[PDB]
Amino acid sequence: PEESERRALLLKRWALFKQQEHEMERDAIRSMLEAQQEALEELKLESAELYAEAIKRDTSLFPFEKE
Amino acid sequence: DYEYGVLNIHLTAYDMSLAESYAQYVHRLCNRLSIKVEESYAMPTKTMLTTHERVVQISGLSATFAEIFLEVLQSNLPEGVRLSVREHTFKARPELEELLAKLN
Amino acid sequence: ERLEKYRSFERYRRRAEQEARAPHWWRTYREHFRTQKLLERKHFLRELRANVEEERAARLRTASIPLEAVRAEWERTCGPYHKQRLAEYYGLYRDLFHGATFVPWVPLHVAYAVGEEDLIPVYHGNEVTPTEASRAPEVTYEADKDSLWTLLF
Amino acid sequence: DCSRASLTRLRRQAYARLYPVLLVKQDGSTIHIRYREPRRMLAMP
Amino acid sequence: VARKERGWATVWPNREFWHRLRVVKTQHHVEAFVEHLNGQVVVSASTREWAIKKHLYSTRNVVACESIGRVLAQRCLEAGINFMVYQPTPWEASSDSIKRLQNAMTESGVMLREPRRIY
Amino acid sequence: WRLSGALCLQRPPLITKALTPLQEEMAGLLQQIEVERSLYLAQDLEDMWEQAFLQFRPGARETEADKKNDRTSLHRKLDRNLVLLVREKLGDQDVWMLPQVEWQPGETLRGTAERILATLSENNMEAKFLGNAPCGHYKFKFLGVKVFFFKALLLTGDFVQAGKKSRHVWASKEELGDYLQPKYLAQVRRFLL
RNA sequence: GUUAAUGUAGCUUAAUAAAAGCAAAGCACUGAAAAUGCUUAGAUGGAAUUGUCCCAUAAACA
Repeated sequence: PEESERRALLLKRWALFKQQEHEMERDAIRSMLEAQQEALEELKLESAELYAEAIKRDTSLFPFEKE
Repeated sequence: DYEYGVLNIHLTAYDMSLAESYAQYVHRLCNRLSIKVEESYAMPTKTMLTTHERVVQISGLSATFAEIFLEVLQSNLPEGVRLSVREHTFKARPELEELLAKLN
Repeated sequence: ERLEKYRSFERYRRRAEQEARAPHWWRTYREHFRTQKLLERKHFLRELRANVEEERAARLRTASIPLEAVRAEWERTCGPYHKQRLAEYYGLYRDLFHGATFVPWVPLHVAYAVGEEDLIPVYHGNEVTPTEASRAPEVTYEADKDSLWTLLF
Repeated sequence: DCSRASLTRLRRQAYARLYPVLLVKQDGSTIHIRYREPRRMLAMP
Repeated sequence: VARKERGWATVWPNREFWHRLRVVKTQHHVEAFVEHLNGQVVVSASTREWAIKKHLYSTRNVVACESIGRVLAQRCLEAGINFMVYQPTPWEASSDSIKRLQNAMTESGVMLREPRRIY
Repeated sequence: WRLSGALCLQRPPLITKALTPLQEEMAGLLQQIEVERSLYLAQDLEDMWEQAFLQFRPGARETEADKKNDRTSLHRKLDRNLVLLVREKLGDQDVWMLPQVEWQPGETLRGTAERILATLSENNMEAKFLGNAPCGHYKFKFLGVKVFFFKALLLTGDFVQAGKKSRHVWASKEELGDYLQPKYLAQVRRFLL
């Protein structure tokens, strides 16, 4: 009824808020990815040869658990 | 240069509801990040009261991608959820029919 | 595998329809067979958006639109372009002027009087019986003064 | 932030009524949980 | 008495129509067209049009679908197009908005089903 | 050329921030539907227990409200991540710097990175390295110099010698710009969360 | 100031005859996902003409 209408109104605030959060988080990942890619580029200018070993994955890194 | 193995996650939490959401939630991140999730199996109840745990089969990963993703999981981790990351351990008619030709 | 998958019939359907229209090497079925105005418009949109009652009606799926006002607006703004098509569709241009096309501009109005104040509007493609059109209709097109014109049926 | 997935509605098709309670941990942290009985707080031993 | 294409048995939808109604829901807009077999659109009603927008709260809405149908009907009535063919998909047909749109067309008197040809 | 390595340590936030008021109202709504879909004096005893919870002090969500100035302490913040940040004095510079140590080409980035963890903190801290790929490289000249910025996560930390004579500061983002003005040191935020 | 960037909304060499399409969000739905239904958000900070100036901004030189 009218109470449901009010519940719908707060959903509009909440749904819009979540969408804003999603966009904010997506941009945060993009900056993080750009920085990580930018971090890759920076030492490549200094020495690309070093990366050839560095870019190789660490097999022993995992398992890694953190709460 | 090597490709990461498939590492499963056991989302152990007091309430399955919250555990499922985080599982579903992280899966959405996985799909966005282009991470394939083969299965969403879950463990039984931890009878002694009980708890709840949700398996999350994460497949495919890279060294640079690994560092960012796992750290993101820490932030995403909702209230009182215990994370875990571990390396992983009936064919239908079209699949069998294709298989016959390959070895025939 | 690199490319994603449609995962939806509609997305595939729309993509397929566009491709058919595009020309192809192989035979196909088709072969054989100003700024101030924009700012003003945005301001009105914000005012409409601000109105809570408009939102209330929309969320209650009770709102409606006045056809009368839209019809007048349609004639003034973009109606002639549609009017050109319905002339092209019926072949008016290809018949009267051997394929020459003239865009109509004046929103001309015609109606046949039937006994009393019951006017039959003569729009584009309308159906009017010969009985009703026994007598000449009323023509109004707001020529404005000092505006010479000529009319033809 | 943990708040991203902290608030989630129950999706179980059928369940009994659950009230919120805090499970106080031995390190001082607290977590909101849903319990059938109208308890108020839980303590980790 | 004119011919209608009767083939395309293995393809969807059938093309045995003198006119067709295509309703496309874009991300923010809903459009309606009436097109002949030869591919020339006759009557077009779109929410992008200025006149509809000023009186229309949100381009993509159930009311917008219902309202655009009413506008399309009057234009179709204007052109003398009384009989038309609509070919919805199962989910599209079940959609409440499309059902509401067809309700408006039925009220206006536009027939969503054409009569069979005369041989 | 001056070879210098450095490490951008990360400390996870233990306890999350409080939920926003709009989050609260949504929390109420999900409970309301829960009641709808629900099926079917101990209260006094539970009330006696809840006040026992209130009287008994629980671990604060942020352990900086009591401290308010313990930048040196490992538990400077709980709501957000922390970064080790130690004042350093160079031959031609005296600047607030990320932890630095001397690296050699023979030693891999992780090997120097491991040494950075305990060399400047001299504690039983637990931290983990994920990828050999570094996260930042910045060159400042007066003589050419370059500093390599790595990234690490603190599994756990038993920070002995809390009151060091050094100015080690655990900062999330507020003290990054405040203490590190130049882009070569103020751009650490790019690869920081 | 020299080099260099960056300037319709995540993307588009959509658009100057009418600021578009796609991506994206939430809700309903329960294996998960996807789909489907109901819904949500946004821009030309800017001029050229095809199918460079321009100021602003922000960098190495400075």
